[PDB]
Amino acid sequence: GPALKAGHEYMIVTNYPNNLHVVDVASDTVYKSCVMPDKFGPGTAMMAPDNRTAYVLNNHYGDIYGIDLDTCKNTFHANLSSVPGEVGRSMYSFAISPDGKEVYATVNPTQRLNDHYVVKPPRLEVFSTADGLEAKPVRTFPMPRQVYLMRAADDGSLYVAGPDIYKMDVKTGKYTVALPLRNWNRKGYSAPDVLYFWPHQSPRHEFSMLYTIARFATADLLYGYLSVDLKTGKTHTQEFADLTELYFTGLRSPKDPNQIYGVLNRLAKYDLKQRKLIKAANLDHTYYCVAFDKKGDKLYLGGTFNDLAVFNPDTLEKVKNIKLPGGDMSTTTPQVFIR
Amino acid sequence: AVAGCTATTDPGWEVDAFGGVSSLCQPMEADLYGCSDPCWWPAQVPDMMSTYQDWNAQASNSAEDWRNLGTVFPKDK
Amino acid sequence: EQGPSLLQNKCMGCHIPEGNDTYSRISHQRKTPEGWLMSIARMQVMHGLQISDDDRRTLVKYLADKQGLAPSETDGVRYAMERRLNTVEQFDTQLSETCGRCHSGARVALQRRPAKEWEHLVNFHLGQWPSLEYQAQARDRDWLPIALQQVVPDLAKRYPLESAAWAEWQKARPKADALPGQWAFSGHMLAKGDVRGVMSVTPDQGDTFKVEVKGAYADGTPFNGSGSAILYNGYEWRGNVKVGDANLRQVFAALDGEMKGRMFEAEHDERGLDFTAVKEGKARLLAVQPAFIKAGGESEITLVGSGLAGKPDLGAGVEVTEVLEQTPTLVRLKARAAADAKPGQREVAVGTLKGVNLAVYDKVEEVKVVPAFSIARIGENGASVPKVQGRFEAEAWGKDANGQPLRIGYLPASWKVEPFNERAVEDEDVKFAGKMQADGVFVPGGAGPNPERKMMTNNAGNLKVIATLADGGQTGEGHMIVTVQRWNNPPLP
Ligand code: HEC
Ligand code: HEC
Ligand SMILES: *NNc1ccc([N+](=O)[O-])cc1
Ligand code: NI
Repeated sequence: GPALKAGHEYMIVTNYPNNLHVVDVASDTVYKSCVMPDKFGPGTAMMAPDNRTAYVLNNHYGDIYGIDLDTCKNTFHANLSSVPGEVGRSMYSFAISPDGKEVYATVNPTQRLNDHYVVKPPRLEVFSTADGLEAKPVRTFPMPRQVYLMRAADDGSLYVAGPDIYKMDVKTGKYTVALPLRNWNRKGYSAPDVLYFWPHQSPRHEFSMLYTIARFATADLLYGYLSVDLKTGKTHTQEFADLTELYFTGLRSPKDPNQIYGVLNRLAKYDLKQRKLIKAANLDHTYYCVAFDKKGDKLYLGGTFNDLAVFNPDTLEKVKNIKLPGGDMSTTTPQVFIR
Repeated sequence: AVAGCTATTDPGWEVDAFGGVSSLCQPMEADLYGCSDPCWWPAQVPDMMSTYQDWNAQASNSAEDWRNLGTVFPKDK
Repeated sequence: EQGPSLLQNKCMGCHIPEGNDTYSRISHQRKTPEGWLMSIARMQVMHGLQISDDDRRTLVKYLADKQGLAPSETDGVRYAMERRLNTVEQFDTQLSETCGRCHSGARVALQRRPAKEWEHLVNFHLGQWPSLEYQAQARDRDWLPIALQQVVPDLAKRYPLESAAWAEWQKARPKADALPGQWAFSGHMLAKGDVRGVMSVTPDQGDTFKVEVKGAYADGTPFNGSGSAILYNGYEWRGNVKVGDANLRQVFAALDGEMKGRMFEAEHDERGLDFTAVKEGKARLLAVQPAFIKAGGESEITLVGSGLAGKPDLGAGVEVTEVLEQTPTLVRLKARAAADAKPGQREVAVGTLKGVNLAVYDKVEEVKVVPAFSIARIGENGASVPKVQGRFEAEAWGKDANGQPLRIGYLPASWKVEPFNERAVEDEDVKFAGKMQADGVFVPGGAGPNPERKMMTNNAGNLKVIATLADGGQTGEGHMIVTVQRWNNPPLP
């Protein structure tokens, strides 16, 4: 339909039936809608470096699609079950190269035979975006189990979230532990717990995730923040509050990095420095994923139902709601970019 | 924990980690497909990732069409 | 058809023939009747198996008899088949975390498989639900290696395909013709009361029967019905008796002229009664209803059992003031305990028949709510699932003449609901969660989001169930959580 406008800020979110919607951030209204091929699930999308093509993990975690936002055209498609006799699934594990020429995805395959299943070792499959609608693995490497979110750094390295966060060379497949989580043998503390399926393409250009950790049933529950600077590769972690309630996602304000907003049943604003809750807000319902616009002048709440909540980050009050056509956003991740 | 409930509290389905119902989806429907899409609670909530892929066909908007969600066991008759 | 030809015509192709009516996977596992129905049900849902309800019933029966569990192999985990979903399971941590965090650990314990079959099962889980290893109590460890290297060998050791029990059972297993006859029964429905009567079991085609329940509750409400039943593996009794306006399923273990189990509503498994029956031809004293008598009290007491003959003696201090009725399966009399009667249990007797105890008490010291913890669930209101009620009973305790604790029984009480915590007060759970009736039955609210509540949340609640005895006003406390529905509900939890 209408092509996106240069200089204009936009937000993509996927909706249940099987829609990809473009929201004009300035007017807080749906710019256009695209119907995606096949079936929805999880609907997780990320913008390619061209600020024009969105790559989506869909069709029940078994296929990746490239969609041109200016035309809604399906320009790319990689099925994750290229190996004979196996069904491959991706646990939100996919990333786009810095130049946008390759797509990576770790496939947890299962060989399905006549009377039994055999779970096979995971593998990273590389696809060339030039291959169109019949893209097949151009390179594959072995991967450890329990791998989920991945983000390609500027120098082409791939930060892989698994038992520990790894730094992987996409040419050789060799990887090292960039940030120990499970094997973070920190005294006085337990191992951290990380449940994160929202690959935020935030203004800060970082791969961030929230985690909980017990500090020694006596243990003191705390919330922490992890981050990998995608420009420099600099890793950082830090507890910012005693856990009083749960939060699914959390983002640092691009306006004031010392403030972190978490959300689930309440939207909470925290002071990183002081490790103190500065303000909390009650919601109309549970919200999964936060999203900040470029300036950090707005905060969108997505996920769950079919409506985005627009908040003023300073007052921490809902300004309005963007009702999306169709149904539930579910585990979708609202993505902001400048066309 | 009860024999008829889940012990996987992320935040859980029929009881949260804290042993109450406050950390759960409010309303539960807000966290229904987040539970169904990746089969987080397969024994209680039906998987759409693998087993019951068209479960929410008549209920894309769970906030308004939750009544259309059916039970999945192939009962006699 | 016959079991063997259906096995081939319907399972072959996917399951390899191994000779003489045996197939891959199928002939290397032993499960309960509902376990077999669940496996075939998964074949339909997951693998597209096309099979009628009738042929399915035929295969379940065949497989349940050929490859079932010995009675002793079901010991302690029968609550699952009996649909006792409020049961707090007690298994080791490895089994609970690895295998009992989704469904019950009992679903595992009700199966017997060699290590390779336990291994195939682990691969199936991670293969059918890839998210499994990223979930709580899974993402914190190397789930697959632990499951295959530690869990499989343990499961194979604890629940093996071959056992002495199964061996002897195949030889000592009785036929269905040992069940027909009259059966005196006693029971109790939580929040309703005692029940007693006679169940007439007459034969029918093969291992099926016609059933007739004649009886009543302690309050006088009738308990008369008709239905049928099938017997699996020589002891697994499954029946359906239409009692009044409700179809009640019977899940009993029939052994040595005695049936023990539970009878619940087909559609509501929280609404059921404990059930014990004794076959005619053996003198047994089943129960005393009520099982208590207050000192200085007048009370109509009825004795249930089989082959009851002689004179009733209710122990020292209890006076049988008049035998209102005395049949061989029911003796209802009027009794009077002296205000001087010493508190404690009394061995009851009808002639020379002993077996049940009668508690004489003076005052109630302690009150316990039963169940102490339970889950109620919202339902209906247009939804595809029914409401799951909270049903309670106040258990009275006192002390006997020897200063020892005395369990008196289930005494009449007044019931109310209070917020369990500060959070429940804030959200007004007591106002939305449902209604606690005077009889101890809690009816949860309707399903769906509630516009009237904060965050338009459901009619869920965290409640404290308070019982206050009518006899003295002594209170007791229980904990009830009213939660959301579940749409996947197989025969076994
Ligand atoms: C420990 C590793 C586990 C053992 C042993 C078993 N399970 Fe499970 N399981 C799950 C589902 C969703 C089902 C069936 C679908 C449904 O209930 O609607 C099952 C089923 C079984 C069965 C039945 C097998 C058959 O009929 O052939 C057995 C014997 C069994 N499971 C054993 C889900 C889960 C799950 C949550 C993600 C976990 C961690 C487990 N099961 C673990 C075990
Ligand atoms: C092909 C489409 C199938 C038909 C027809 C039947 N079964 Fe099956 N079965 C099939 C697969 C791919 C598997 C393995 C994965 C799984 O779902 O478990 C099975 C497995 C079984 C098992 C083992 C279950 C376990 O938990 O270990 C049993 C007991 C079984 N199948 C029984 C069975 C019967 C009795 C069938 C005839 C009606 C039948 N299967 C048909 C695939 C297929
Ligand atoms: N237990 N529900 C649940 C919903 C969604 C996510 N998630 O999107 O990561 C996790 C859990
Ligand atoms: Ni007390």
